[PDB]
Amino acid sequence: APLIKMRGYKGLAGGGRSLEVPQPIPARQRRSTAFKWILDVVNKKPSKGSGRTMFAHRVAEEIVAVVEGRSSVWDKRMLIHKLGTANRANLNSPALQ
Amino acid sequence: SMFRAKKLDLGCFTNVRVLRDHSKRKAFLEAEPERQALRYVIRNTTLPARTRAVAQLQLTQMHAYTRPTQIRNRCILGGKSRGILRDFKMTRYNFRMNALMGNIPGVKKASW
Amino acid sequence: QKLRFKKTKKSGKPPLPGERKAYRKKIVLSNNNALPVPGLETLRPNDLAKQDNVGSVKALPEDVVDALRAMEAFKPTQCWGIFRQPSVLIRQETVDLTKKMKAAGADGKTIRMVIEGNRVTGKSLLLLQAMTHAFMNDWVVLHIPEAQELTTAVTEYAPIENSPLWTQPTYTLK
Amino acid sequence: KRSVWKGPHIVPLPIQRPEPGKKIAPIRTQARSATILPNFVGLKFQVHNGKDYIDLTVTEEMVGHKLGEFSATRKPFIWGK
Amino acid sequence: SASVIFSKYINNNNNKLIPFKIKNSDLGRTRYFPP
Amino acid sequence: AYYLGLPAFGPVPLPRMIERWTVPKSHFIFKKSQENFERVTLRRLIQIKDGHPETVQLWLAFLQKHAYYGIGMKANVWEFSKLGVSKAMDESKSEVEKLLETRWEHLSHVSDMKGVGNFEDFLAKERLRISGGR
Amino acid sequence: HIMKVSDYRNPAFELIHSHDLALVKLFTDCLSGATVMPNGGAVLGATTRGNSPRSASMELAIAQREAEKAGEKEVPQRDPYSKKYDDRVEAVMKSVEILRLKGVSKTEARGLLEYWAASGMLKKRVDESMVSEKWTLSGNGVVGEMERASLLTMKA
Amino acid sequence: EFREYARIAVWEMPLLSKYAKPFVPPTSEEVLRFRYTTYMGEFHPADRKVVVEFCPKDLRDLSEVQQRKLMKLAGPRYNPEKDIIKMSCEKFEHQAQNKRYLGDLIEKMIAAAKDPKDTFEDIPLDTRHHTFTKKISFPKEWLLTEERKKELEAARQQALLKDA
Amino acid sequence: GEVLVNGKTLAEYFGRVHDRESAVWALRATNRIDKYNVWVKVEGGGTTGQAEAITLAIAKALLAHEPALKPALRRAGCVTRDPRKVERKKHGHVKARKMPTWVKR
Amino acid sequence: SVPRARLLQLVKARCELFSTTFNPEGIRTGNKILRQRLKGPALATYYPRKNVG
Amino acid sequence: VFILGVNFNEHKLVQKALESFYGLGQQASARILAKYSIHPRAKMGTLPPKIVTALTAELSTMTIENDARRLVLDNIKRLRDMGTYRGRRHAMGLPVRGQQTRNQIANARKLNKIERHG
RNA sequence: AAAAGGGAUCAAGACAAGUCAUCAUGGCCUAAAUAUUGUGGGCUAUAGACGUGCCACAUUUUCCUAAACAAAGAGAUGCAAAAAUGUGAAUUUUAGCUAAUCUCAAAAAAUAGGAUAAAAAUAUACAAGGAUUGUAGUCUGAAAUUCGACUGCAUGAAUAAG
Ligand SMILES: Nc1ncnc2c1ncn2[C@@H]1O[C@H](COP(=O)(O)OP(=O)(O)OP(=O)(O)O)[C@@H](O)[C@H]1O
Ligand SMILES: [K+]
Ligand SMILES: [K+]
Ligand SMILES: [K+]
Ligand SMILES: [Mg+2]
Ligand SMILES: [Mg+2]
Ligand SMILES: [Mg+2]
Ligand SMILES: [Mg+2]
Ligand SMILES: [Mg+2]
Ligand SMILES: [Mg+2]
Ligand SMILES: [Mg+2]
Ligand SMILES: [Mg+2]
Ligand SMILES: [Mg+2]
Ligand SMILES: [Mg+2]
Ligand SMILES: [Mg+2]
Ligand SMILES: [Mg+2]
Ligand SMILES: [Mg+2]
Ligand SMILES: [Mg+2]
Repeated sequence: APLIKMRGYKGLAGGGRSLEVPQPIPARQRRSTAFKWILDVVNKKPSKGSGRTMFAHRVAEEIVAVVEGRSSVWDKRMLIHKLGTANRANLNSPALQ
Repeated sequence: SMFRAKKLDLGCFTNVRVLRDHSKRKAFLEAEPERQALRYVIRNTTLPARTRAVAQLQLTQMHAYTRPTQIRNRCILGGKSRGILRDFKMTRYNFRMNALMGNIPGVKKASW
Repeated sequence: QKLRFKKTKKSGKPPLPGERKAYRKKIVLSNNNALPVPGLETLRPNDLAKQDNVGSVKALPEDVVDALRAMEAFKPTQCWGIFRQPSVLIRQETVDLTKKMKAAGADGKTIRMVIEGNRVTGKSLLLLQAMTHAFMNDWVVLHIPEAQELTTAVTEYAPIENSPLWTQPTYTLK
Repeated sequence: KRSVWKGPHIVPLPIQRPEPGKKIAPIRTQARSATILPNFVGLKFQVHNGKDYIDLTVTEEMVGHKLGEFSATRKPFIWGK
Repeated sequence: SASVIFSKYINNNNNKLIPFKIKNSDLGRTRYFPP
Repeated sequence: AYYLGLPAFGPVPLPRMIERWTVPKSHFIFKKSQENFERVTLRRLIQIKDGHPETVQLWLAFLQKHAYYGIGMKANVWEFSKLGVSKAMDESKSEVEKLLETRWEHLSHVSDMKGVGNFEDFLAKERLRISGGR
Repeated sequence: HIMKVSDYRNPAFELIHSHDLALVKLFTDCLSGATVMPNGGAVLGATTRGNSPRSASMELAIAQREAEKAGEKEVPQRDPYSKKYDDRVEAVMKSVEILRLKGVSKTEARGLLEYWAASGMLKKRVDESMVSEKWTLSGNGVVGEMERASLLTMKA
Repeated sequence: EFREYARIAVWEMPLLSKYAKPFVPPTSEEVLRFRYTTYMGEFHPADRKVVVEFCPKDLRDLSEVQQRKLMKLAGPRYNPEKDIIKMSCEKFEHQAQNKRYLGDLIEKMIAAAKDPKDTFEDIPLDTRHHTFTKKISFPKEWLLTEERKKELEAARQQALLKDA
Repeated sequence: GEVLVNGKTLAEYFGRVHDRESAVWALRATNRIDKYNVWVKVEGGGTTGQAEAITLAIAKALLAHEPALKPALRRAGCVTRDPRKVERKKHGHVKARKMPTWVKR
Repeated sequence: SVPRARLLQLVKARCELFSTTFNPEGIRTGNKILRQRLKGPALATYYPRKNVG
Repeated sequence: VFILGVNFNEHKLVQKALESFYGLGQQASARILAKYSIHPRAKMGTLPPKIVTALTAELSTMTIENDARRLVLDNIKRLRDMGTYRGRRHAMGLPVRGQQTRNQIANARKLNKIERHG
C-alpha cells in the first residue's frame, strides 16, 4: 500500500498547470488502493484452467508473488513514491499561500 | 352520415368527432348479434365451405360504423381521444384539475 | 458518403489439448503445510468392521491410495488437499455396511442396496470406504466413477448384431 | 386472412366471366387486400394506389398475394436530381 | 344427529378471545376529524 | 344485531384497495413533471354466526333504510335447505301470494300493457339501463 | 442417471433407454438379482444430489423399500395420473435394500473436528459447547455443511 | 345526523326485538348450504349467482361406491381436503332461476351416481385440480415437561464428564 | 440446540453459511447454542432479510428467559431494528435516485 | 396407467350431466364466439344523453 | 478428412462440420449422426474411413449449398419479375420487412440484393 | 427500537417561456366551404447528420441439471384453473371467482453440482454474437399489401470493451 497520495491544485503551478502536492492517506484508503491494483494485474492475465477456482486461484497467485517481491504492483508502488519525494517541496510552495 | 341522428341527443361536450364516435357505438349495438353470427360461421370449420364463404363476404359489406374496432373512448369534457382514462372518461389532464378541486370522488393526491 | 467517426482497428503460449479439463479434475491428496496429527493410526484389513472405532479418524494405507486413485474414487469437490494424509471417519453406517459386505463374501451371498441421502451426506465417500474394505480383504473392485458419462452422449457407442443392446467400446477399454 | 384455417380474404368483385372473344374492360377496385384467387387468373385489374389506378394482369405466379402488392403507394426516394 | 356439513363449519373455530386488557400507558386526545 | 339476537363479529378491517394514476401536471409537452394520484378504498367486515335466515334479512333491511351516506354495502347470505328444491319453491307460491295481497297496489298499468311487449325481454334490457350497461 | 431414458439416438432418431446400454444392462441385472454372482460379493448403487435429474420411479422405489422394512401397512404407491414412471426401473429396484445417510452424531462430529484442529486448519477450542455449534449450523450434523462452516470459510 | 342515529338506537332499535326469531340448528335433512349475495339496493350483474355446497357423506341413501362415483362426476367441483362439493350457477337472469337449476342438477348427480350400469371403479379418483397444503406444527418432543427436564439434566451432566 | 426454520433445518433452508450464523447469532454471542431449541416461522423477504429477522426474534425471546443478557446482546447487534427500507420509485427518475441522461445541448 | 378411451367415458358422462360441448378431437367449432359475452350495451351508454337544461 | 469435397480438421466436432453446410442445421445434422451412431461430441479425427464415405453419400441427396440457394434466389427473383413491392426492395437494397428507414438501415443496404449470398 | 429515512409541499417576480390544437375567450377571417360524410392512401418515405434506449463483443460471462426465498398490482369492457392436442406460438373445453376466499401465478438472480478450449490472430481448429432475408404457421380484427405482435425451420452481418 502506498503511504501518500497525489492531488493537484487546478492552475497553480505555471501557465495552465496544476500544483501537484503529496498527501497522506488513512488505513482504509491504503489497503483499498493496494487490493485494487492486484485485481488490475489479475484481470489482464490469460486464463489457465477451468472450473470455479479460476479467478480465486488467479488472485491468490498474485498474493504470493507480492510476498515474494516479484509482482508488478511493486513497480507501481515505488512509482507513486517517487512523485511524492520529488514534489516534497511543494508543501511550502508560494502558489498555495 | 346516415347513422347521424337528425336530433342531437348528446349531453356532454359536443364535437365533430364526438358526434361521429357516438354514431358508431349505437350502430354496433344494433348489429352486434348479427355481426357475431357472421364471425361464428366463418370460424366454424364444421359448416360447408360455401356457407363460410358467404358469411365472409357479407361481413365485408357491413358499414364501417358497424365495426367495433372503430369505437374509441373520448373525453366527455374536452372531446380529445388521446390519453383517456376509462375510470373517469376524461383526459389525464382534466382528471388532474378535477381531482384537486374535489369533483372526482375518492381520488386524492398520493404520497408515500 | 458517411462522415461519422469510426474507431480504427488494431501474446502467450496456448494450453495443450485436455490441459484445462485436467485442471478442474486433478485431486490433491496431500498438503505439506498441514501438521502431522499425532496418534493417527492406519486402517487394517478388519478395521472398518469393528464398532469400537466409531467416531475415530483413521488414515488410508498408501497402497490403497494407489488403487482408489486408479479407478477415480476421489473427486474434486471433496477436499483432500487440506490435510497431509488422506484419512476417513469410521461412521456408524460404515460398520453397518461393512458387516454386511463381510458376511456376504463369507458364504457367497450377494447384498444389493442403494445408498441414498440428501446433498453432501457422505453418499459417495461411503463407496470409497466400501472399496477400501474390498482391496484390503482381497476382493475384486469394479467401479464406475461417473454414471453420467454413459447417458449424456459423450462417448463412442455402437450396436450389437441382432440385439437391441448398445456397447460403449472407448469407455470399456479405458 | 393470415391464418389458413379460415380461408382467404375475399371481397365482392364484379368478376363476371364473358363469352369467348368479347372485350371486357379492366376491373377498377380499391380492395388492395384481396387475395388473388385462382379463379380470376388472367383478368386485367386496375388497383388503386391511393391516387391513381395501376393496371395489373393476374398470372399464376400471383395466386395468394394481395392486390395491393402490385401498386406502390409511395414513390422511390432518390437523392438529388 | 347433525349434518356433516353443519359440523365442518363448527370445527373451524380458532378465534382469539377478547382480552379486556388494562391500559398502563397514558393516551392523548384524538385529532379533530373534519367533516 | 344485538337487539335481534344476531351475534356479530367485527369490525374486521380488510386490506384497503389502492388504485394509482400518474398524470402530467401540464396539458402539453411538459412531461418531465408529473404527479401521483390514488383512490384508497377503506373497508370493514361484519360476520354474523348462528343467525336466523329471516331475522338476518331484517337486520339487512334496517341498515339499508338508515344507510349512512358514502358507504357501499355488500352482503352474502348463507341458508340451509333440504333436498328437492323444485318442490319447495312450488309449494310456497300461495304463501307468497298472501303476503303480496296488500303490496300489488304499488304497481299500476293500463289494461294490456303495450309498451312492455315481451315481458322477459323488457326486464333484461331495463335492468341494463338502470345498472348502466352491465 | 441410468434409471431413465438416455440421451443417445438410434438410427431411427429414437431415444435409447439407459438399460439398453450393454455396460449399464450388466449392472442393473446384478442389482435386481437376475445375474447371480456365484462367488458372492456386493452390488452397491449410490445416488447423487448434484447434477442429476429426478426420476419418480427410483425415488418411489426407495420410499417403498423404506416403508416395508419399517413395518408399515401403508406403503407409498404410484400416482395413477402421473406419466413420468418407468416399469423397467421398478423391476430393478423391487428387491434392493436401502441405506439412508443423515447428519453424523455429536460424538462422531467431535472426532472429525479434533482432526481438523490437530492439523492446524481449525483454530478453535473443540469442546461440547463448540461441537454443538458446528453440529447445528450444519443441519444436525451434515458432514458436507460441517466442512463449509469450518474449513471453507473466510476466517481461516 | 349523529342525533338522528341516536334517536333510532334508543327508540326504534328496541322494537326490532319483538320480531326476532331464535336460531335453530339444521336437522339431518338440511344437507345443502345455499349462498345468495345482495348489494343493498344496487344493481350489480354479480348479484345473480347462487353457490351451493354439500357433503357426499350427508346423503345416507348412497352406498360406498355410489358416494365415490359422485365425487368423480363432480370433477373440479370436489374439494378433497374438506370433502365438500361446491358448485355455482350464474347462467340465468334471476336468482330464482339459478337456484332451481342447481336444485335439479343435484338431483341428476344423485340419480346418475345410483346408476348400476357403470360404477367407475376402474377410474382412480383424480385430485390434480386441488393443491394440498402442508401445515407444520411445534414438535411435541420439545415441550419442557417434567419428564423432559430430567432428560435434559442427564444430557448436560454427560457433556461435562466428556470434557472433564 | 435443534433449530427448525419453517419446518426445515438450518442447512436445508439457508444455503449460505453467512445467513445460518446471523440467524442464531443471539445464541452464539452468548454461547447458548446447546441450551435452547428454536422453532421459527418466517414469511416474506429474501434470504438475508429473513435471517436478520430471526436474529431480533430469538433475541427478544431469549431475553424473556434471561433478561440480564440485554447488555451483551446490545453489543452483539441483536437488539436494534434496522429500519432501512427499499425507497420508492419517483416520477421522472429511472429509480429511487437514478435520473435519465440529462442532455445539455 | 388408465386407458385414454376409458377416461373419455367419464368426460362424456359429465357433458351430459352438465350439458357441455364434447369435442375430444379439438375441432374448431367456433364456440369461442358463443361463450364470448356481448359488450355492445355497455359501450352505447358511454356518452351521457341530452338531459334537462 | 473429406466430406463432399470440403476438408475438415481432426479437432473439429462432426456436429459442427455438418452444420457448416448451407441448409443443414441442428435438426438435420442431429438426425445424420444418429443414423450412423456418432455421438454428438465426436471429433473429426475419430471417424473411421468407412463412415466418412457414408456421410458423403448421405449429403449427396440433401438439398445443400448450391441446390438450396437456387430456391431462395428463385423466390426473390420471382418477386422482382411480378413487380411486387417486396421485389423492388431487394433491387433497391432497402429493408423488406416494414422497418423505419429514417435510421439504422446499414445491413439492409449491404445485404439486400437480387443476387443474395443465400 | 431510535444518531432514522423518504414522499408531497417549494413563495413573489422574471424569462412578452409553452399552450387561441384540451377547455375557455376578445378582435380579425371562412359560410357551396377554411363546413360535413365515406373508400383507399399517408402520418411508417431515406443520401448525409444530431438525440435519447435495448443488446452484444465467453474465462467473476454464457450453456446444462436440481427437491430455495418476495412484494405489489390486475379480473362486470374478464381473470381464466385442472385436463387433452401441438416441437412451439396456441388450440379444444369451461371448474371457480367478480375476489384477504377463485384466477392471472410462475419469482429470477442466488445456492450447489456438471459440460465445453489452442473457446476469434499458425485457414484443414473462422469463438461468442443474432442483424438481414427466404419459408411454413398462429393470435387479434371486415381487413395484417403498403403497415401488426408472436412461433417453427433455414439464412448467420458488423461487433477484440470503444
Ligand atoms: N466419513 C467421512 N470422513 C471424512 N470426510 C468425509 C466423510 N464423509 C464425508 N466427508 C466429506 O464430506 C464432503 C462431501 O462428501 P461426498 O463427496 O462423499 O458427498 P456425496 O454424498 O457424494 O454428495 P452428492 O449428493 O452431491 O453426490 C467431502 O469433503 C468429504 O470428505
Ligand atoms: K430496486
Ligand atoms: K413561484
Ligand atoms: K414568444
Ligand atoms: Mg457424490
Ligand atoms: Mg442514430
Ligand atoms: Mg415544509
Ligand atoms: Mg425557451
Ligand atoms: Mg379557437
Ligand atoms: Mg411519427
Ligand atoms: Mg445469448
Ligand atoms: Mg393449463
Ligand atoms: Mg403476467
Ligand atoms: Mg454456479
Ligand atoms: Mg478469446
Ligand atoms: Mg457461432
Ligand atoms: Mg406483415
Ligand atoms: Mg462504452
